[PDB]
Amino acid sequence: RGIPSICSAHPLVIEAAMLRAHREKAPVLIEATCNQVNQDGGYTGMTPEDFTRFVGAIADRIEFPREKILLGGDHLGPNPWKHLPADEAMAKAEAMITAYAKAGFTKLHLDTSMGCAGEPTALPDATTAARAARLAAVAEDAVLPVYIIGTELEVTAPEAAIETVRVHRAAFEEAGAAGAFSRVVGAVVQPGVEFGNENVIAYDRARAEKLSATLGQLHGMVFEAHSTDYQTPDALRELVADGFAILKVGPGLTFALREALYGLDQIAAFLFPAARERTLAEVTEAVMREEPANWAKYYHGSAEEQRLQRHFSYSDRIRYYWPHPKAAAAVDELMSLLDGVAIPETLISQFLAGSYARVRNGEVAPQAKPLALAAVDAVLQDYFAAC
Repeated sequence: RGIPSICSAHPLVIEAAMLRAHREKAPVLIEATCNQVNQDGGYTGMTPEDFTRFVGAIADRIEFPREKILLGGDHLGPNPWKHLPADEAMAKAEAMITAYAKAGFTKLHLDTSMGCAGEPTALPDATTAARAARLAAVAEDAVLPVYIIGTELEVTAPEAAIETVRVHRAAFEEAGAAGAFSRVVGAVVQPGVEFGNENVIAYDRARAEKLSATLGQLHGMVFEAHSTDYQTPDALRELVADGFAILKVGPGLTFALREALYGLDQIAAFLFPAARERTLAEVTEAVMREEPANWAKYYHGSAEEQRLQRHFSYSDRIRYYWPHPKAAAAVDELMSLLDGVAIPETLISQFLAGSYARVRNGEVAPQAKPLALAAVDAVLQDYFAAC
């Protein structure tokens, strides 16, 4: 066994993640990031409490037990306030860690490695660790939790993996956090998986053996791996076997959701060309073009290269726009225009080819929301298969 980590904010991805877990029949790990959700609202307007009830609302809609929902916190620390001076940056890391803890979150990733201006971008290991430890000890005071430590063509040097845990260990005792340190169940390490706009680098089992073996010196500890997105089911299975046992996927999950919605967009534009002022893709493009902040740093080059990538790239920045009012309303126009409508298999074969076999076998209903979950679930299947 290992556990799949779902860091998506998207209601349908969560619903879909839950539905698969129910099959499986085991629990579902859902994660949020420092930036995404904190006392101040993050960029979503969601405090850790907001998130906790948001996810609960979904569970109910589909009779899924809260008992089985596991809530993570990803990259917790000074990051969302790193433009500020360190003592203040860490102050907010502190208020935030409590809000999580007091909100049920039971996986806590403590990433304190970034400089707070102005300090060198990557902090020296003792400082990194002494700050990780402070947050550990504020966590405990406010309260069950487990902890993950560490940060992310690169692969992690096996030496540094152990050193990180040496130095955190020391700093946790100096702290008198030692009791939390025993509940540190993993570290973030770069096992050698990247993905670009239009290409994936697969997990090389050879290149990460020296890293994988370090896991013998680390007792009661596995590796968390980030950016397993788009990896082949095979790669996914090897990662788990070799002890990268916590697999974070996010972008891959909303990437697939997008394809389904865009398929559904084209089915709707064909069946019902009249019923729509504008296309879901037309609106998505317009909104992205109007409010570039969330894609601007990611897609570069000619205007035509930027267009392709606004919709198609594996970085999947489009995922930050699913909440923009003009875009959430286009989705609902499209979802509701296909409500009750039994899509013909033949359109499904053209436009949502990945649900075709499943539609033939009776597994998936040929209706738009089931076809959207069906897309998500295809990614999700591979993660649980590796677990």
